Amino acid sequence: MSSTQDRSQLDPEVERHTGVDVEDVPSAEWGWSHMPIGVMHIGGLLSAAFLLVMMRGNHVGHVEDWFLIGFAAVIVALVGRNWWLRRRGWIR
Amino acid sequence: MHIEARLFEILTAFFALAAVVYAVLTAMFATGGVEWAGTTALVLTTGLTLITGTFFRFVARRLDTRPEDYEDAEISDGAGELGFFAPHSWWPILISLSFSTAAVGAALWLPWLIAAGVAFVITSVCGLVFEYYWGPEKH
Amino acid sequence: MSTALTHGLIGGVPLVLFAVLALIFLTRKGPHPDTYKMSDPWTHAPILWAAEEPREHGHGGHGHDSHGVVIGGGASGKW
Amino acid sequence: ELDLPYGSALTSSGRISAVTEPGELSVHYPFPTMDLVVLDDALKYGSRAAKARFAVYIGPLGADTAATAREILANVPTPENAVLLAVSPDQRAIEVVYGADVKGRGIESAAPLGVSAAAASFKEGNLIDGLISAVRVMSAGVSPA
Amino acid sequence: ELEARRPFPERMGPKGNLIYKLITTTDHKLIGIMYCVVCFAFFLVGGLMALFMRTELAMPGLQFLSNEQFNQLFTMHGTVMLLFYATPIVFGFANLVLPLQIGAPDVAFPRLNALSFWLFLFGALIAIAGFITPGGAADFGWTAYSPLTDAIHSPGAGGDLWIMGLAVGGLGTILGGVNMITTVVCMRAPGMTMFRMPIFTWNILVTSILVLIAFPILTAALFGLAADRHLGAHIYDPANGGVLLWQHLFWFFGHPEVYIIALPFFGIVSEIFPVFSRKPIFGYTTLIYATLAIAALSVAVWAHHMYATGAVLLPFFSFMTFLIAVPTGIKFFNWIGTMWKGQLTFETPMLFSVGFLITFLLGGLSGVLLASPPLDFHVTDSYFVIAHFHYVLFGTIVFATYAGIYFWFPKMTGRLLDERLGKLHFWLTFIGFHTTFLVQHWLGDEGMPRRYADYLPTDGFTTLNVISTVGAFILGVSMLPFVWNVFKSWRYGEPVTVDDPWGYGNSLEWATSCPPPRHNFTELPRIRSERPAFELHYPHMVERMRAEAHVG
Amino acid sequence: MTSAVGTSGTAITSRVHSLNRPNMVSVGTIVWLSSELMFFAGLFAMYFTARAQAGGAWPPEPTELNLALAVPVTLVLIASSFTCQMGVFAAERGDVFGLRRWYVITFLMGLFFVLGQGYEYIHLVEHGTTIPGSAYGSVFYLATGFHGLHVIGGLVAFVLLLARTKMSKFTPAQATAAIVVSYYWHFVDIVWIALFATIYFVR
Amino acid sequence: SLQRSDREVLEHGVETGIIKRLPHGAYVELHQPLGPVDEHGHPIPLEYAGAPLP
Ligand code: HEA
Ligand code: HEA
Ligand SMILES: CCCCCCCC/C=C\CCCCCCCC(=O)OC[C@H](COP(=O)(O)OCCN)OC(=O)CCCCCCCCCCCCCCC
Ligand SMILES: CCCCCCCC/C=C\CCCCCCCC(=O)OC[C@H](COP(=O)(O)OCCN)OC(=O)CCCCCCCCCCCCCCC
Repeated sequence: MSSTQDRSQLDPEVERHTGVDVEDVPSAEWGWSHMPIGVMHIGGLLSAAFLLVMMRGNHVGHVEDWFLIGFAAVIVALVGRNWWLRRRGWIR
Repeated sequence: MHIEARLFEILTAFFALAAVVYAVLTAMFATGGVEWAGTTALVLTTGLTLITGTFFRFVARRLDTRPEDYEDAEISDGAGELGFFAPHSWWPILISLSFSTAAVGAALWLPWLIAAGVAFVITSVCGLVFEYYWGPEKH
Repeated sequence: MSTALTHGLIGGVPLVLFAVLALIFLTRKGPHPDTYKMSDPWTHAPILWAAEEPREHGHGGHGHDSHGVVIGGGASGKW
Repeated sequence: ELDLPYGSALTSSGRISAVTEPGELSVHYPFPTMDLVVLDDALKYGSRAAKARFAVYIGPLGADTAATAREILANVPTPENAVLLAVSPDQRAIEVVYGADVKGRGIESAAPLGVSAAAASFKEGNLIDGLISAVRVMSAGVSPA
Repeated sequence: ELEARRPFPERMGPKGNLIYKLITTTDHKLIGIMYCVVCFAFFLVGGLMALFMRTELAMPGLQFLSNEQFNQLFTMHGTVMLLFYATPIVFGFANLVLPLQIGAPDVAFPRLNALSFWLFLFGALIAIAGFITPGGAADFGWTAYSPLTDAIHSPGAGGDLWIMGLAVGGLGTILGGVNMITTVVCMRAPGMTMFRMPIFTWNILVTSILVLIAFPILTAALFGLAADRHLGAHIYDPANGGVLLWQHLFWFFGHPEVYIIALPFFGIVSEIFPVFSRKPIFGYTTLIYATLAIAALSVAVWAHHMYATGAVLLPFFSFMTFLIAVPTGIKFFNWIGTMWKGQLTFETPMLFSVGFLITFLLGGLSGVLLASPPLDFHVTDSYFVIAHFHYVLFGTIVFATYAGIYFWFPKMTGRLLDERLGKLHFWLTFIGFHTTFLVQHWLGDEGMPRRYADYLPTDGFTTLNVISTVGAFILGVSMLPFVWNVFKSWRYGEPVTVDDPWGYGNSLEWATSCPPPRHNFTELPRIRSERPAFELHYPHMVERMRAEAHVG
Repeated sequence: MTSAVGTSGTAITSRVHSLNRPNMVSVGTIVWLSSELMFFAGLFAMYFTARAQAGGAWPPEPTELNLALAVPVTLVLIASSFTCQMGVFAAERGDVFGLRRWYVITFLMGLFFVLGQGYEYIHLVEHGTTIPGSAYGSVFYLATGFHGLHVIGGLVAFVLLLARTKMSKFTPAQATAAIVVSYYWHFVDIVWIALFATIYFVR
Repeated sequence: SLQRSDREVLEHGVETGIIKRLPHGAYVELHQPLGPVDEHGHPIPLEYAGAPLP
């Protein structure tokens, strides 16, 4: 009971018509709520590329290169799964 | 609440019997007399069940038959305002993290980390305990 | 004893058995009904599917009432 | 009044507690789960832009298909802003029904488009793909309120 | 006359609907699901360690594992699979179904049970963190005997991390046991008298009593060991009774620990059998009495693991071991009677239940052979014991846990697991398990004890070790079908829109919507027997339920 | 918002109507105390097995137990137990103030017990006996110091519950919290009675 | 997820102790609405206004 409902009038400014929708992000119109999927996929691929090229260096062991290969592989697998699902329409 | 108490009474009886027989058969017929490890463990698990069963028996004597203890009890008999059941709370995970910090400080002998973990544990237990009592901020 | 032989055994016998059992089981008709052929008559009971897409304002059924179907158009087709 | 033929009992409140034998399923819909999921996507987020509850009725709608389509639309939770596509493959008959809320939003023009897409798909020999195509076409036709 | 339902339910759910709940969730069902998922992840980790050990053991030489690496492997594998997969997943199943089975809205102390889950998870993480240390995890076996565990022997930080991680996990388990005893004692349906609640809740209550009896001893022993390591506290100095002190304390813990690992899944199987047999659990009162006797005797026969120490009252513990073997036989015959003369349908849950019966029977034969000190002397601390306890465990917490998952997955998901995948998974698991662990009886009978990284080519047990490796990799592949089934059936998979996806259910968790409502119930039936849901769904049967009951 | 959806006078009430049904907080704390009894059982087993293995003089020559500082601390712990019980007696009523007074004096006496135990530890270590020093020293220090950690946890519970009583209206839920804290303190003093009898009297 | 927590608080209201309904065994959280209550028990859902919710 000890509270009063708030009325917030904030200036809005893209119009949010395209991108994310309030059903997915309930505060879509209250601030930045959408990162394009393309930038996320490109960043994941670049992270995998960095991990792979990081095998290039002044280290004699190979456990390190194996961990780098595994992490790059899992990153690329996640990116591929997301991209394939979105291409097919989030199926399987 | 007779059955609950009676269960622990039966467990107490068995554990007392086991402790007594182990002590008697280990004080004699053993290479070093009473083991003092199994015997004490049996005695104090008898005490465990004794504490629980004594509390349950006191409660059962003090308590009139609940529907939960009553056969032929209709569901509507148990209807009513059940007590408070702590809703969503993030203090348990913080308590766990603080205890993990203290635990690593114990394992890795880092007295500073042990002290920090103890402080975190106290703070998080305070948060958990006071979560549903912290009055509104008065400004 | 014959490192190559037993390594191949431990690597293959699991895989071979897995493939055999997958053929045995995964190649069996499932409990899901077979797809309804267009030629065959519609035997299933009437189906109505809805989106649950738009917000319903209140959740509680009470106070929703039955104002009207208020039909706003129509269309038809014969395949 | 009668519960399911076996193993379903009316509980204290309105809700019915039903059961099935261990082997069989419950939904029993005669379509692959993948195509049911695709149609669900078409109805759920393939329609959010429409902001009009989209419904599909595969059952048989006999007699005057229009009136029974109206009656079926009455079964939709929000028939006023709702677009229902009811197809009877026994009668080879499609119908589409809307309410007073979806008026002037492009629903009328998308009516023949959705019906034509469904009919083309059905004659090509696939009910579900026709349903999904009609839902997509009508949803894209209806601008949000 | 027809309802507007969706073509297919939500698969994944709207974005960001789970993370904050997992962090903050107080509901017992979601916490039980997290228990199941995390415990299965730890099972995968421990099984990977097992496959490493087995690949090394297929060869007389040290192909890729150093002696201490292999020792850390079996140590952390045993500890992960006992204290970090099984003792948590018993409480995972508890949180999952026990509040439902007694007609309760939630657990007694929901914040306490969430704390128990998190304490467990982070204790497991810190215990596993021994591997990342340069020295590695704990070298000393799961048992962690005294003089080998002091600072002088095994001075590594992995040992200390193991000690404290087991301590934290034990605190979590103690909190869970307190919570479950309080829930069963206090929270219970208006008609659910103590003697008509399901066998699973009886088993969980007795298991929690055993948890409180045992785990505090583990905490005391581990804290004493930590004091010995970090302070030179002479607690377990062999010149004191230190070695036998630790033996007695740790086994007084662990033996009740194996029985808390077993009893909950005995309860799961006791729930499985009646529903797929279409008849009541045979000798319900007999099952509860057998569970009570099992716990009572387990608390006091701890020292049959110390037959070869030459320092225990062997006749006393052998007699108690036989006395506790008898109640397990009573329970086994109750299960068989429950299966007896019913319209048996072998879906994946009861396939796993029957597999439990088959494997656990041989495990118990091995146990009764081991109970005799004269026999244990030869077969002690050997691969015969490995085969014994792997049969009993893998039967009681892998086959039984798989049965429980395949049983309550619909009641916790609203979706049915694929049955054909269940068939494939069960048969792969059965074949692989029997191939990997059957030969180990002969392997350990002929001289080859446990905890050997390698063995001489001139020695025997080489073909049998590679047979065991074929079996272990059969199990490894067998795990893939189940993981795929769960992953593709949580979000996809045959929706179940009604209670009792496994018809002819009972035990009152099938009186509520198949995805149980928050607070588990919108309606409670007339609780009048041990099978409220069976009576509700089949009212006509109620009279029969009372007519033939006494005939036996 | 008109009056309330749940007609409860406090955001938190007793987890059960204790008049007719068991109070889950009390049951849970009793169960947990019974488990901590087994923890102290492990400690006692350590001490006793060490006792069996001494050459007839269980307190080594360097160690000599000081009853002068040992009897007063056990007496003060018994007094703190009694004052905690009167604090409970106040708690069952609406008198949050009496509960606070009794629990404050109980906290002061428990703190005095802790300081006395620390002083006795300082005297003991200064006169030889020490955890790395000897088996008796180590078992004695382990047992008594784990009990001291339990006492310090009880002091933490006392202060936390007094703060909780400050921050909200005294309700049957806070009365239950006070009762369970009293149960814990009674368990602590009982295990101390046992530890003092075994360490100092029985020896 | 925090946004969804706020939205569900607005839709349903704060949470409290549990009650077993009289006729049947229904368990309900006994929420507490923050705004006007509909003719029946459930309240009109409040619209998020960018401020913290209780
Ligand atoms: C779930 C786990 C679990 C379960 C249920 C059991 C159950 C039993 N265990 Fe188990 N045991 C372990 C886990 C388990 N154990 C582990 C993990 C070890 C590790 C040791 C180590 O590494 O240190 C171990 C070790 C272990 C040993 C030590 C061997 C050695 O190290 O030398 C012994 C006996 O010596 C034993 C005996 C028993 C007995 C008699 C039972 C019985 O309770 C159950 C089986 C017996 C039955 C009798 C059931 C069948 C009954 C019938 C068919 C009825 C009719 C038959 C007759 C009347 C004979 N166990
Ligand atoms: C629950 C308990 C449990 C379970 C299930 C198992 C399962 C298995 N155990 Fe067991 N084991 C013990 C408990 C258990 N064990 C104990 C307590 C000891 C004694 C410890 C000691 O003495 O210290 C022991 C000891 C032990 C030894 C003795 C080692 C030695 O002393 O030298 C061996 C040897 O092969 C072994 C093998 C196996 C195998 C092959 C399995 C198989 O059933 C395992 C199946 C494995 C899988 C299904 C993994 C496949 C999964 C993947 C490939 C995916 C991996 C992915 C990720 C990790 C992300 N175990
Ligand atoms: C599932 C896989 C399971 C695989 C399990 C296999 C583990 C076996 C590893 C070690 C066993 C003990 C041996 C210890 C000795 C090391 C072996 C060796 O001797 O090989 C030569 C170099 C040193 O040679 P050098 O003197 O420095 O000079 C050389 C001159 N040019 O080490 C190496 O190659 C290191 C190779 C070791 C294998 C890789 C292990 C890391 C794999 C990580 C996977 C994680 C994936 C992450 C996913 C996100
Ligand atoms: C787990 C803890 C770690 C492992 C378990 C330890 C349990 C111990 C419990 C209580 C004992 C405390 C009493 C302390 C006072 C006893 C007096 C004594 O022991 O003698 C002085 C010696 C020097 O002896 P000296 O070199 O020979 O020099 C002779 C000078 N002439 O100090 C010492 O080592 C004693 C210091 C011990 C400090 C322990 C701190 C405990 C707090 C831990 C917090 C919780 C962690 C959570 C983990 C999950």
